[PDB]
Amino acid sequence: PHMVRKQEIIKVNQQLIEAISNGDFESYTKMCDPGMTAFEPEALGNLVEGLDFHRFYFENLWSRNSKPVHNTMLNPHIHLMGDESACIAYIRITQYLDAGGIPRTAQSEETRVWHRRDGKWQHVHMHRSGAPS
Amino acid sequence: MVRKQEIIKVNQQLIEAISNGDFESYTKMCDPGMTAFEPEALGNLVEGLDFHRFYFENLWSRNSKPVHNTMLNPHIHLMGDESACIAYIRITQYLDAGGIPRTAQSEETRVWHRRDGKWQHVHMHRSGAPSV
Amino acid sequence: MVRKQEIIKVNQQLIEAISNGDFESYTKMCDPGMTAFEPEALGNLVEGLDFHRFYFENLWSRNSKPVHNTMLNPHIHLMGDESACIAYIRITQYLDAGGIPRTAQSEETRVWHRRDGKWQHVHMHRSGAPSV
Amino acid sequence: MVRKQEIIKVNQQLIEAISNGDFESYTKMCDPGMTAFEPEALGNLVEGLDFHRFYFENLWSRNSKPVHNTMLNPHIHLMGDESACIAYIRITQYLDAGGIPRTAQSEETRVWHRRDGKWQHVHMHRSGAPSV
Amino acid sequence: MVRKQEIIKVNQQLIEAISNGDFESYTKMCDPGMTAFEPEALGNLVEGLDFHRFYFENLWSRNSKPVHNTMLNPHIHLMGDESACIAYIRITQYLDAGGIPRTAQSEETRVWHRRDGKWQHVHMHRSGAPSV
Amino acid sequence: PHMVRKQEIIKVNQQLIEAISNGDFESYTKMCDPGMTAFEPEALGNLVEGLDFHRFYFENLWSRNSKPVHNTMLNPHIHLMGDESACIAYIRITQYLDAGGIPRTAQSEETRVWHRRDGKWQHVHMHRSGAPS
Amino acid sequence: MVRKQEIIKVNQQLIEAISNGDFESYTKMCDPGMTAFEPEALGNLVEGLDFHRFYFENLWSRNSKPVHNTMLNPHIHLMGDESACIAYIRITQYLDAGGIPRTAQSEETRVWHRRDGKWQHVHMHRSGAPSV
Amino acid sequence: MVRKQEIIKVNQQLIEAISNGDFESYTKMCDPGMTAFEPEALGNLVEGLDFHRFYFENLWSRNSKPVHNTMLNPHIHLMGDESACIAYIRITQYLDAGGIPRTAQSEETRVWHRRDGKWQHVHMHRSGAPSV
Amino acid sequence: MVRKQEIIKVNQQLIEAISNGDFESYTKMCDPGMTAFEPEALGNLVEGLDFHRFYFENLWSRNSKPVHNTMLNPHIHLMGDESACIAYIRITQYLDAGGIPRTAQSEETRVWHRRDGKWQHVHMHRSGAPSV
Amino acid sequence: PHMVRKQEIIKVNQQLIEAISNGDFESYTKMCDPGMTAFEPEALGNLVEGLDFHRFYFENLWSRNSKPVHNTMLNPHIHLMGDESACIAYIRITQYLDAGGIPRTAQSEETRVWHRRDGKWQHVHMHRSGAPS
Amino acid sequence: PHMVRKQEIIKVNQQLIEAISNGDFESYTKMCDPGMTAFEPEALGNLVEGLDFHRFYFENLWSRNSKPVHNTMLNPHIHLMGDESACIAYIRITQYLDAGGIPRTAQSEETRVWHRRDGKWQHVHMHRSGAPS
Amino acid sequence: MVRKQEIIKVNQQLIEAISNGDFESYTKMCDPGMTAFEPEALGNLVEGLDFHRFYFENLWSRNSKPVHNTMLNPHIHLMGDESACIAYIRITQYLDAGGIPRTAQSEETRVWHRRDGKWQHVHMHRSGAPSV
Amino acid sequence: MVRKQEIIKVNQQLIEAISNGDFESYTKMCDPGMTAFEPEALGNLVEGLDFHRFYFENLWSRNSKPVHNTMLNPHIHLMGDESACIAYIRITQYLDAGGIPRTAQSEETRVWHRRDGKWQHVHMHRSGAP
Amino acid sequence: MVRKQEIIKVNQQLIEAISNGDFESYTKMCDPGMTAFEPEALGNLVEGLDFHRFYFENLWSRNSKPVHNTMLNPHIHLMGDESACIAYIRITQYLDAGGIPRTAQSEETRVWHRRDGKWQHVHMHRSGAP
Ligand SMILES: O=C(O)Cc1cn2nc(-c3ccc(Cl)cc3)ccc2n1
Ligand SMILES: O=C(O)Cc1cn2nc(-c3ccc(Cl)cc3)ccc2n1
Ligand SMILES: O=C(O)Cc1cn2nc(-c3ccc(Cl)cc3)ccc2n1
Ligand SMILES: O=C(O)Cc1cn2nc(-c3ccc(Cl)cc3)ccc2n1
Repeated sequence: PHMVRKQEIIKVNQQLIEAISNGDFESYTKMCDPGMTAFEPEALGNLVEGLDFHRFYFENLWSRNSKPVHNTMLNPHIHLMGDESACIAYIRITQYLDAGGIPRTAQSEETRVWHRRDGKWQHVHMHRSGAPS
Repeated sequence: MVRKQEIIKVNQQLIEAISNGDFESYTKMCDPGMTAFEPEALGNLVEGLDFHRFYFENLWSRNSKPVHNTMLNPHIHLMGDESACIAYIRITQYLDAGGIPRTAQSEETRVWHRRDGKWQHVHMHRSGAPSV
Repeated sequence: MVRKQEIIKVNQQLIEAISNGDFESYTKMCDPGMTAFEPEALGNLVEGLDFHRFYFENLWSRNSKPVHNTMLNPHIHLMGDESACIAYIRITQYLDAGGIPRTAQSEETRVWHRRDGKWQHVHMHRSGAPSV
Repeated sequence: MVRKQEIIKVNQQLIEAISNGDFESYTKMCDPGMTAFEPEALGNLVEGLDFHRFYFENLWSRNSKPVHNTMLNPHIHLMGDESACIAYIRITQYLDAGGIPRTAQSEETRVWHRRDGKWQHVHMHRSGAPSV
Repeated sequence: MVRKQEIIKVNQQLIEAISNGDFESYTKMCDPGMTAFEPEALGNLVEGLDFHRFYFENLWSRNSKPVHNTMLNPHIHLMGDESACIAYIRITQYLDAGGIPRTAQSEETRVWHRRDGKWQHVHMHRSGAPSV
Repeated sequence: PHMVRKQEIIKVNQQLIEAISNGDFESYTKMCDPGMTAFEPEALGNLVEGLDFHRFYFENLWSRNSKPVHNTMLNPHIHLMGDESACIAYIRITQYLDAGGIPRTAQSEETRVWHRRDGKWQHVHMHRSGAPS
Repeated sequence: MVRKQEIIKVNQQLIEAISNGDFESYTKMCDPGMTAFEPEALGNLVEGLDFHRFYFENLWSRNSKPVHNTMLNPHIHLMGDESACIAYIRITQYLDAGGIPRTAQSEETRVWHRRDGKWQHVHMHRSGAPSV
Repeated sequence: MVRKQEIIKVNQQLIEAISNGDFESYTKMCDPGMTAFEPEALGNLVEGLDFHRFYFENLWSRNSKPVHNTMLNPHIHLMGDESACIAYIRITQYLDAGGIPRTAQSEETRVWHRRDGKWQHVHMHRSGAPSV
Repeated sequence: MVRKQEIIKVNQQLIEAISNGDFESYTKMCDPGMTAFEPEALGNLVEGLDFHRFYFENLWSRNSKPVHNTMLNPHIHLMGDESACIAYIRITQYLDAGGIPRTAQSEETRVWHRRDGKWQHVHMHRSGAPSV
Repeated sequence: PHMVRKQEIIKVNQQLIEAISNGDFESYTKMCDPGMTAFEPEALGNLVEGLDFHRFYFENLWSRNSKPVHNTMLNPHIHLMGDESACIAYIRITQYLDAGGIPRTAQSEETRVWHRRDGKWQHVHMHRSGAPS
Repeated sequence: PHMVRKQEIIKVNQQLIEAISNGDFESYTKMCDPGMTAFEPEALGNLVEGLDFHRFYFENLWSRNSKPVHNTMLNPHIHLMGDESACIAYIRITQYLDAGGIPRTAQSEETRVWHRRDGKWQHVHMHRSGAPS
Repeated sequence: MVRKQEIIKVNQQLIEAISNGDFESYTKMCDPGMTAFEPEALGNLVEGLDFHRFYFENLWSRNSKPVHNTMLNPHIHLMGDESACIAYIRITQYLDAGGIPRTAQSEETRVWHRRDGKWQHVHMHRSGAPSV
Repeated sequence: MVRKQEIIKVNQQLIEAISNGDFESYTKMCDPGMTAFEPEALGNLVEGLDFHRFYFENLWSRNSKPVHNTMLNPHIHLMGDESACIAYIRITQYLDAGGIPRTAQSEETRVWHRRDGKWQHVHMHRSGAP
Repeated sequence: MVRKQEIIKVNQQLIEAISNGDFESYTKMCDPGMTAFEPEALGNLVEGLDFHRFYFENLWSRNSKPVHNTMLNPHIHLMGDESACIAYIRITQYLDAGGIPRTAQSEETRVWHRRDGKWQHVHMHRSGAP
């Protein structure tokens, strides 16, 4: 019952990335535990509370973005720890266009930890290295 | 949480095993299929036990130099009673080629899974300083 | 300890006044003879609220710019009942000329003294990035 | 303000203990739970005696080097009768490997607590040039 | 080999499909699970049909600029009657933002598999110029 | 019968990499078709005949190397085209020590095409991008 | 050596055809299977008329620019009565976007074949400054 | 065509003489008045074997160094029966001062003329990397 | 001593005269034969009142931008009843062309002589920031 | 006697420079007020106590140096303030030999303030800008 | 009459520079032998035919320019070779205004060889080094 | 004309005299009042024989290293019976400190006058490579 | 001596003429065959007033921006009663393109010769920046 | 004039003394109160022979390496019969640390005064490189 339960983790994580790409902070907040933590390049090597720090990027950038972007989770690896917690790690490739309209690509590595709280998977901790995008 | 104190101590034993170069103690604490993101892996996800064998066999074993690792303000997410996630800034004091004390910072995420009363290391993510 | 929860509260009230440009609340919480080490002072110790008043009086009209400040892991040393000391990493999110968000880090030490049942800011030391 | 002259002297003994490398006198004068912001800690707050014990034990290639430390215009805030806060510019004169005289500047804040009958160092903040 | 002439012509139809931006003609010629190494993929192996859809939809379709692709001295390895491997230097003439003709070189390996009389593109490897 | 026949390709390709690492040009020549072709950084963007061009590196470098090196083929992908030809693609991570003895890592991407000639798999074409190592 | 003066003239008509952008006269004077080494081809040998047709058709923003080409000390090797090889330094005087006069140097080898009653250009090699 | 296989043979014999330092075989295959464009000539056309003799006479004692030269995709233009023209990419593998192998690329055009039933080298043009 | 504060105040009046651009009040406070070392004088000793007039008449008089000057830890040497020497770090807060608050440091020695009944500025030496 | 006093300041200042050039710290201390202050490039923009800070330079550089040096005071200007106070300002040109033994030149600007205490002139404050001695 | 001849070369050379400064190519051609040669910075180290190569500069730069220019011949040295030949060498200082209208100075070194053909002096070869006109 | 070859040869004898360092033969061929423009003269016109003596006596005389000089496409202007002007590109092949063959280009104008019965060098102008 | 202050006087009149751009007053004080070493001449000795008139006619005369010149500690060598040589550091305060005051230093040697009853400037040497 | 060639003669003797490092001959030809502008003085006017004696005593006297100095097109201003001013480009050929010949250019103004029956060097101005 793992191959399908892994597909459950892949689904909820891909929906989270879709919310980030579109700038939908409301769905982002629902899917994230209020006390989620984050390591990311924008945090300058510090561990921050995930939902307060990221609201600045949603409210001033990602809600305003209208440019075409394509995100690819390359060969995701999923660790199941029982039935109420999961860890997913993957290379995130982002395709976009610059100001000049010429195509560019950025890579980052993302770890995201999920916890089933009241039958809903909640994002509890993330670690991103690589490109800030 | 008294449970949080438990995760901190087992993570320090993993780090102390790394500092001493004890690859046997390291392997016991790790799930055989553990995965790793780290600067030495150049942005790839590696199998932690195959990739790290090069560093035990060629770097940390002789311990010809004093090394000190510090966990700064570790944050622990408990997912039930069988799973934990610990994140912290890792400060490493070491001696360079000249024998001068230096400091390096990295950020580490480590995920643990309790199987039959024993915590097993399942995934790690380190960013920051390339060398370790 | 709420005795320590008292120091963080008065310290965060000071930080909020800085972001909004509230010089009146700043002056109430600061002893008139407070001293400061900070990057803007070019390695010198500056006394009283005179050095800081310049930034309040000349950067308050740009409050159109959205900024968000984050305190991180405050550590408090208590020396008796009329004295304390708080240290923390200060994270500031802001927008540059191009409208793109950036982040800045600084380290802040702030010393407090109980005068008339009223905490007064007596000395500060900031290193890192200048206040954006 | 004779108690300020007491702080000036006890602080100079701490600096000379650092200059000479006398770690056991360093430990005498420092509270075991002191915290530190310093350039070597890369913008993090460290636990004082664990982090600093590494520099004392490994900086043996410098004892045969003359250094002179100066505290410039120290400013002392007295908080009651059992706590004191001293801030000063630290100028260090030394010789390099090439034998040529050099000067380095740093800014230091140090907080002291009168414990029992002796003053104890509880927190430090140094910005500027690294002590190593 | 008259067989070698067959591989060259089908590879040019794939390239001509890319030059025109015809994503439907491209997909017909490609195995659904084709893999790709290319500069835009930043050193990763991607699924060619998901990753390339961004380039068809945003770059090569409008054909507002004349483009010319050349296969220079293609070398074909025939592995029986069902498999072929073709390698060649790919020269692309294009117009820059200023409308000036420019030239870019890349090296391409493309592997083909004949299923039911139809050649299907199974794997490609491009190195050299990042943009295409 | 593919999961095991893929393991056949993985074996012969890993033996080829072992021959390159040790500098054994004789086993390298046996496993390579005499007319193999190569795209590699050292060839400066040209397609070269594989066995003549690489003998310079075996005879002057890789036969003389005694330093510890570790090669990892990360998540290899194998395309089977019938029963007499295969294509394998993988990220190649190389761990080594420099002159100073401090650890380093290099990444390259490798495509290698194999052809079963007289029941023996023969290396017919390679394409490497990334680091020259 | 009057046939050398014939080569000098037919070669100058080829250059002026390039200078004026007259591609159809270019095609008249060139053998359909000519090969070329030139800076724009990035060190590759290209098939002559397919590669060059792109520069004629897209360099329309320059016809309203005066240029003067000079062949310096041309050396002509006659190989029988139906083939000739001419080598020369090519100096090009032109005006930039800013209107300031410039000079560019290249070295050109061009091989000619008397086909029927007219000389045909079969191979060229240019090193130095790119024609565009 | 063996008529073309004749040109490549005499051309590769010339290239072998250069690597070994065989000036005698070089002189036999070259017309005494041959001309050359090459990087070592700094953009000038140099006549006869005088310019090249300097490299043979002064770089023959270092033949201890191992070098391997590779020709790539020669293209031959025939103009009648007494004239030909061959172009190819020349790849040179060598060792630098540190003993590490390097590779260099150049592009070479060589023109041949049949004098007395004997192919004579009449003109060459090399661009790219200077002969190592 | 009150003589020190008298020197401190007359020196502050001079600096305020400079900040506002009041050359008439500046001249009143300066001996007609005052001398000056300063960055603007390029290492030469100038007559202070002739050299500084150019700065009052073309820069400082028209300045309507807010400026704040700080005199850090002034040290005063009293020589008798009619002579004083004051030395201090001079911190100047200002707004740049972009309206951003900036800080500049200079070190100033100023020598004063009470002739008759009024303190007169006789010599200055400034190192550090080029002011203007 | 205003010209007598200036010739006296000129002489006492020349004696101070002589003691510095030879490295005679004992004569240096005699001529300096115990509380003299100094602005100098070596002090990194801070005002130091002249006799404590300079002891390091006498004890480790100037006293042991026997290399040829020539110092040139250029256009000294003297302000007399009453009868017990003087200040002298001048450009100091220093000729010296570097490690290679080649002559070099350095310029500094020096202000020195003197105070007649008892029957002796005492150096009370100095300001040097330019090249670090 | 060796001094007469040098005054004659000095004058005929001054007429050549006048024609160049004004952009009068018709007077330029009259004074120059049809086969004159030139070494100049604009020729990129090659020997050109002076009258064909320079026509581009008269027709597109010098003839239309009316900016203030002042040319200064410095210490001209004249070698007389017989009665029909002369060579003059001199430093040429050129004062001009740039795009911003600020005066600038350029130096070049000029050798010019003259040949008395018929009753007229003809300019047969020039060599200029230094600043590209 | 044979007068051209006469000038060509006397000029080649001068250059060979320079290469070998024979100042006595150099002086024989030069008019005592010869003038020179050259890179070594830093844009000044010098007396050729006094200025060049320093190079013969300290560099060129002691040279035992192989050098080859090439006179490319010399152009000779004949002025009557006793005057000539020769212009040419001068290519110098030499070995550097490392023993590596190198090439330098300069452009030379040399003016010759047949006084009595011997050609005399009266003026030279060299641009390009600083020789030495 | 009275002669030395006379030299300082005529030299400041020359400098004032340069600052104001008065070429007519410049020509009166300078010998027609005066020579000059100066940065603008690129290391050459230039003879006469033509080289300097280019700067008067295209910059210095039309300049309305305020300039202040300072002659620092002039040294005067008197060679009899008909010739003198004055050397001094010249500090020039000016406004740049942005209108901000700037300072430049040069070193000037100027040689004067009393022909008839008028001092005439015969040679100058300036080092520093154009 | 005979006077101008006399000035060229004594000036070359001064230059030869500098090249050879003969400070004694240098002192004889120079007025004890001579002044100098030169790159080594960092833009200052230096008075007397002490500044130059540092270079004689530590370099120029002990120099055995061959040096050749060239005075290019000297211009001489005669100011009566007791004073002269000579200006010229000075080209110096020398050997560097590696022993390779090199060339440096400077511009020199030198003022001479005939006191009694001896020409004395009273002021010099050199621009270029130290
Ligand atoms: O942290 C401190 O206690 C010193 C301090 C306060 N500030 N406040 C500002 C600031 C205040 C108000 C506005 Cl609107 C904009 C900027 C800048 C620097 C600074 N240093
Ligand atoms: O805290 C300070 O006041 C700064 C500081 C810098 N340093 N630098 C040294 C030092 C550095 C390199 C060598 Cl080779 C020898 C000595 C010693 C003390 C010190 N303190
Ligand atoms: O083959 C040659 O002789 C070199 C060469 C360089 N160029 N450069 C130009 C050119 C470049 C930029 C602009 Cl904006 C205008 C004109 C034209 C011809 C040419 N030939
Ligand atoms: O390719 C050509 O026809 C011209 C040419 C020949 N050479 N030969 C050498 C060379 C010959 C012999 C030895 Cl041992 C070492 C080096 C170098 C440059 C070059 N250009």
